[PDB]
This record gives sequence, C-alpha cells and structure tokens, in this order.
Amino acid sequence: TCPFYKKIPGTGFTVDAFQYGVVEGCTAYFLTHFHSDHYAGLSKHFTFPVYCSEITGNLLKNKLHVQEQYIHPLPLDTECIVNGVKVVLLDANHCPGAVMILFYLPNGTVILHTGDFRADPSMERSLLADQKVHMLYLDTTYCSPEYTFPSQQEVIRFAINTAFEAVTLNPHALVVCGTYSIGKEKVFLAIADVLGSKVGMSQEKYKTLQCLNIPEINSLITTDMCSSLVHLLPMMQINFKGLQSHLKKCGGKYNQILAFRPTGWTHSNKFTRIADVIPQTKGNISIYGIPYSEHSSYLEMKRFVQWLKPQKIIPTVNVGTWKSRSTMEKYFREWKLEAGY
Ligand code: NI
Repeated sequence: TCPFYKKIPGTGFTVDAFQYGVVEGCTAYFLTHFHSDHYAGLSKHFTFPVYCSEITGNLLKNKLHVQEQYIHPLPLDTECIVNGVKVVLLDANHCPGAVMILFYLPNGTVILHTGDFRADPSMERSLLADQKVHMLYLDTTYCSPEYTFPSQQEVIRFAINTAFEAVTLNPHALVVCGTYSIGKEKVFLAIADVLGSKVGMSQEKYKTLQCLNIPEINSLITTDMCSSLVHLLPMMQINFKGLQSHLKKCGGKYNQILAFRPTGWTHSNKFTRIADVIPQTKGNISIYGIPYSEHSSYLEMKRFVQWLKPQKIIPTVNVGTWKSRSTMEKYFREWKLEAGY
C-alpha cells in the first residue's frame, strides 16, 4: 500500500509509486528519474499513463520495454495541462533526465516535489521565482550539519589531475571507473577527455548511455575495450580481487590500474579535504574513493528552503525512524525562525 508522502492531494496523481500495484484513484503516475528505488515495479506489462522527462522516457522504452503508447514525455520549463491540472517539470541537478514537479492544484494551492535533487542557487532563477509554494516534498537525504562535501567541479578537478599525472608518468597504466546506476557520468567523461581516449564498457552500459541525449556521445564511448584506456566496470568489481582479475584480461597491454569509486558522503569527509585524499594500494593497483554527490549538502538544502519559504515541508528520505523525523523537524524550525517566515 502506497504511503501518504507519495500522493498529491486533490488530484489523481502519484509520484514514484510503481511498487504498490494499481493505486486507487490514480489516473497518472509521475516518475521523477530513472533510479531503481523510484521506478521499482515498472515493466512491458504496465498499462497506465506515465509522465516524465524525454530522457527518462528513452530509458523506460529501451531498458524496461514499457510500451510507447503509455510513455508521456514532457519538455522542461513549460506549462503543461495533465488531466485538467497545470504542471511544470524543472531540472533537478541529480542524474540525467531527473526532474522536480510543480503542481498548480485546482483549489489555488501550489506544491513542489523535488524528487531527488542537488540544490543550487541557479534554481532561484527558474520558474520558481514567480510565485508562492504552500507544500514542499523535499529530498532530505543529507539533512544534518555533519554532511559536508565539495562542489562537483572540485571533485572533477582532483580526478582529472590525478589520472593525467599517473598516465603521463606511466603510459602503460589503465584507468578504471565504477558505476551501478545512471548519474555521475562527468567522472569518467572528464578523465577520458584529458587522456585522449574513448571510454570502454559493456554492451548493456553502452545501451544505457545511448538513451541520455549527451551531445557528441558517439565521439566519447565505445564497446571496443582494447582501443580504450579508460574502462567502466560495475561498482562491485572495484576491489583488489576484481581489478586483478580485470588486468589479466587485457593481454599484457597494461601493468598498473588506477581506479575510482564515486561514492556519496563517507565519514572520512569529517576529517580530510579533497586535496589531501589518498588511495588504498596493493601492489600495482590503487583505488580512490571520491565524494561526488548528486544530492544537496546540508548547507545547499538550507539555502534553498530559506529562499523558497514554503508553508509546510514533507520529507521524502530518512522517514522510517522517530529519531530521523524529529531531527529533521528541529532543523526545519530553526531555519524558519532564523529567516523569519
Ligand atoms: Ni536518485
């Protein structure tokens, strides 16, 4: 049964609710992004209208085989009427195709559902500038002040400079990057661009990247592993065993691996600056964990919410414990007292 924080009152709509069977009264199912916790339940047998971005619709059709007749892509930044209700999709600054949804309810209430997002000051100059929001359904993944991490641009700078130095010292080194979902493609694209290489990967991952509308993608990726000195592997293989095993397969072309594991936040962020990050090393294999986040930091979240000044906040992450819910409610009240709304 579908939880309350996935229903949009006064409409026939749900958000990210495909794992509960036929939801009573639902006439349109929105999907914010193509991450498995959010799409859980969709397949070729789904027969209700799905509303989403163009990129999410390419992935639903090619990766999950949802039939074309049930996929309803909407452009971004454009007022659209769905089942008699005005909606807008906005870029969420999460993974490719990820959106926030603005719903203009028939009674005059305005609701923003962030989906998963990484808040940014640029959002203060979207269509959100124009009007008031009564209810915010908020991605609270990192809603506590201990959650700190650098800008995506600083993280990419560290990865490019690390990879370029290593391969210039040793032209026989291979670079490997872990993946387990869409998102964070800049990590492997930026490293391959500095090295003058295409990125090599499995047929299944190539298929997924081909759905993402990335400009000039045919110039950037390939399924021919041997031609490439940046390889992608599933995240579970990014360990000394899995990497040893991979180096055997390359036929004595390489004598060293440098590997990257993009994570979210880890507690080593509490002590160590990005500049000062060091790898784990066994023999000719080194592994870097790098804190490349596609969710808001605490500070980014607080800035967004203090700017938007919503009347009510409904968290969508960390909702399962009383301690999490109480902690989040305290910070919402500080933010409101500090800013005066
Ligand atoms: Ni996500």
